[PDB]
Amino acid sequence: SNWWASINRKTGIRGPDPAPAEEHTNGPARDII
Amino acid sequence: PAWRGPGEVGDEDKAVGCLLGAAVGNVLAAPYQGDRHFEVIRLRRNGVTDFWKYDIGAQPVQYGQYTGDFANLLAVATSLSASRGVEPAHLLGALTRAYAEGGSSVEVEDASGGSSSGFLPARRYSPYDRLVMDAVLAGTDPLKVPELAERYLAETTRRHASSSSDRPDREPHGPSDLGAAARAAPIGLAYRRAGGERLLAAVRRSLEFSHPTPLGLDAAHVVAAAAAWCGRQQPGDAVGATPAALLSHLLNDVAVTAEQCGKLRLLRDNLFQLDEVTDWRAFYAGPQWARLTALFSRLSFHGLATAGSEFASVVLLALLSSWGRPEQAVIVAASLGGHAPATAQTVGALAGTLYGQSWVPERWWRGLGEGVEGEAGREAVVQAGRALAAVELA
Amino acid sequence: CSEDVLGILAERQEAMWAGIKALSDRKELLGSELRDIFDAHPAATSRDRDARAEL
Amino acid sequence: GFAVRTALGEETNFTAADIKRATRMAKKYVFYYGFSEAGGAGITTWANQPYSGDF
Amino acid sequence: TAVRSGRQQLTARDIYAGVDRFTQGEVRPSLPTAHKLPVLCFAAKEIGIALVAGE
Amino acid sequence: AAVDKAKVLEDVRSIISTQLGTELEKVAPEAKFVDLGADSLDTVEIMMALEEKFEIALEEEGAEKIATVQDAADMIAAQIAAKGN
Amino acid sequence: SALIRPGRFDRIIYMPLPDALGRAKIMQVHARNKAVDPNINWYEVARAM
Amino acid sequence: TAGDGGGLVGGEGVEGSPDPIPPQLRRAVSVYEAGKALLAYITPDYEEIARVSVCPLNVLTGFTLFVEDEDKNVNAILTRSELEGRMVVHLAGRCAE
Amino acid sequence: EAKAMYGLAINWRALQALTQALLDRGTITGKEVAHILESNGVIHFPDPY
Repeated sequence: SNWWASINRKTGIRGPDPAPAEEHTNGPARDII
Repeated sequence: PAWRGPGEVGDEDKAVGCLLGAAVGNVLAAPYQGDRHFEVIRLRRNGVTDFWKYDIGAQPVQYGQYTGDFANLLAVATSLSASRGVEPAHLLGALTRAYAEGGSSVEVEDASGGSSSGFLPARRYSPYDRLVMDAVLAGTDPLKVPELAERYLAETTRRHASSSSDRPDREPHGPSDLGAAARAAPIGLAYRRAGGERLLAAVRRSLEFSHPTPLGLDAAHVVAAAAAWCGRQQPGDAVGATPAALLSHLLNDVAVTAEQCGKLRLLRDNLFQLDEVTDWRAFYAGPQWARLTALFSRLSFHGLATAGSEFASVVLLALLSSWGRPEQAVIVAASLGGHAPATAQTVGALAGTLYGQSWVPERWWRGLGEGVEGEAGREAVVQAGRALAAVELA
Repeated sequence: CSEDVLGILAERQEAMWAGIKALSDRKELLGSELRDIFDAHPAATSRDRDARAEL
Repeated sequence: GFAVRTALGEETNFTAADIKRATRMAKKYVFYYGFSEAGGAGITTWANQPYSGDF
Repeated sequence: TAVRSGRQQLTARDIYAGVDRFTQGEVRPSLPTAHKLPVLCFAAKEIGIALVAGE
Repeated sequence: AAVDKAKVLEDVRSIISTQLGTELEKVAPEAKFVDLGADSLDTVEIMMALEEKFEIALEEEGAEKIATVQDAADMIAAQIAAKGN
Repeated sequence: SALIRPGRFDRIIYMPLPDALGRAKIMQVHARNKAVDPNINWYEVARAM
Repeated sequence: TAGDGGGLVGGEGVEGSPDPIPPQLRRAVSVYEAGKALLAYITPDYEEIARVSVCPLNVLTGFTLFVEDEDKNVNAILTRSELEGRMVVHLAGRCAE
Repeated sequence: EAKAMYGLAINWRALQALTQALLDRGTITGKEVAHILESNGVIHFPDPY
């Protein structure tokens, strides 16, 4: 629609699509190297 | 309300006014050829409303002189009135004549002694039209030179990378450009009562040697059809003379190609109407001009209508937005830069062949008189417009 | 000083365009030719709407 | 610079080279030579006198 | 310069050319004319300085 | 690692076309292998031609489950992906 | 300031830097011996250099 | 990268540079470069794009190569419209990310 | 920044398409960028201000 009409800088900037929160993690050692 | 002025216009003043409007449009928009609309409205903060005297291009226009586009238009009109119809060899000879006189040439400097002499005309011609109508003089054939051109003007070769054709330099000047659609108002007016398929045969004959492509022919066809439509009409029928009428009439019968129909539909359902402009400095910075420029940028690429479809769609926007105000429409068309001579000259041709004669301001007539064309050229135009009102052999 | 200069230049627009057009052709001018060109285009005797807006 | 801006209708970096020069002179107008009205007359409690190029 | 000019009498342009070959420097290729911007800007600079000085 | 699936797909299509005798614009990215003029003892010849063109070795189980030129291209892209490691 | 007096060195001539076409020609010739794909649009490559 | 500092290469195996450059850090670089090129395309009279690329020399940044004409402003002119367009194009990457 | 965000917002489809193309090709040319962007319906800017 016109989601860009309701873009607010105070309350937070976010696109339409829901939070691509993909992540994975090894330990700090296997991450550094 | 709309343009009233006189009553219902006749059928001779219509034609002479179409040629006169084409003249004033080309002469007024000549110096602003090849620049964007923000640049034009920043150089002319008080509006593009008078003949410019000071031009500093590579081939400078002089005060009160038209370009090659109107030369071709009027030569088509005259030669047509001579052979009483669209006969290819006749008007092609007339065109090479208009391209020949007054000109000059330059020689070369090549190691082995290679000689590709450059002929410089006395006016401004598109490089593709220059090339094709000097290949005609180069001795070669008149019918299959487009096939040499489509593959000659292919300096684009690979154009490896390099994204937008922003530079008019990388835009496609060739068999599908605006050259054909620019000279199809007088043709479409000579055939206002002849039938659509006969009209199409005529406009196809006038194109065979330069614009064989289908989309260029479609552009020529829609502009000629608009010319004929407004020719048959009268400026007083507050129901017959409406932009929606002309646009739907175009959409149904004539518009056959895909993208042309898309642009026409887009122009149709987003069309709006400007109110009367008296202060141009305030109009050039308002919501209305901005909305119009937004639609114009939709209808083209970065404000440059090189392909015939973009050209014809832009031509209808400038004219249908000032319904009832022809001079305002030709000013708005010249204010958009790009191919301003061609766009504004076609808008003026149509405004003339619809409204007639009583709308050309006195200052533009006087400017045509005081230029280099002078009384000779001015009344040559009015006379070629008079010797067009009734010619129908074959 | 800026206001004074900008008030000088936004009266002689015709003379400035005549000068630019002349200089674009020959790429060179002498002060006497420049002076006569500017003389050919004296400033406006009165101010209309456009002149007032520019000023 | 103001002429380029009044011809084009848009700012440029040409002004960038003008005002620099002018600013130097304008300071020398106010501080060193005492032409302004900074104080009631144009006498100012601080000025920057030049050194010789011999240094 | 004058003897290459097909003449023998020194003209103003000729002594001006000599002063410039030493005061300024050697000649260089002209400004491109493919776009209006360069020559328009530089010529407007020159004609603005000249017109304001004359006024 | 990072493989350009576009080039691989183009060349797989070209190889299939040249192998069967069908024009390149007819073999669609999802056209199966029996409908394009090939039996069972001819999907193995085009497998051999694919290996010969790319100079890689096809895994065999993944070759038992090839049905669309897209999956062929994807198998080949996965093979070329894991080459140095 | 000595070798500039009349007769010794009286004429200076200026060689500019090449352009799109100049660079195109320059790179065309330095490659006659190297291995190069034939369909190289040398002009376009010189446009970005 | 100089005497020490560093922290920009991405393929050396040392404690600084991870070996395969994790995927969540490739999505971001692609989004960045895509936003920058998209804004440089729709801007009237910007330079022209010759080649967009991501991860050149394994560093964690993009690289867009711009062809420009030396005869529109002969190595000397800067107008206001051009500077504002450049500002917009340089913020586009962060904004898209 | 307001202009940058607005122009990325009204062009969401083209932005995601070009992002995918860059993710799966690594490099891309100006003609390909033009084609990808025009295939998804970009909405240009009217002026650079």
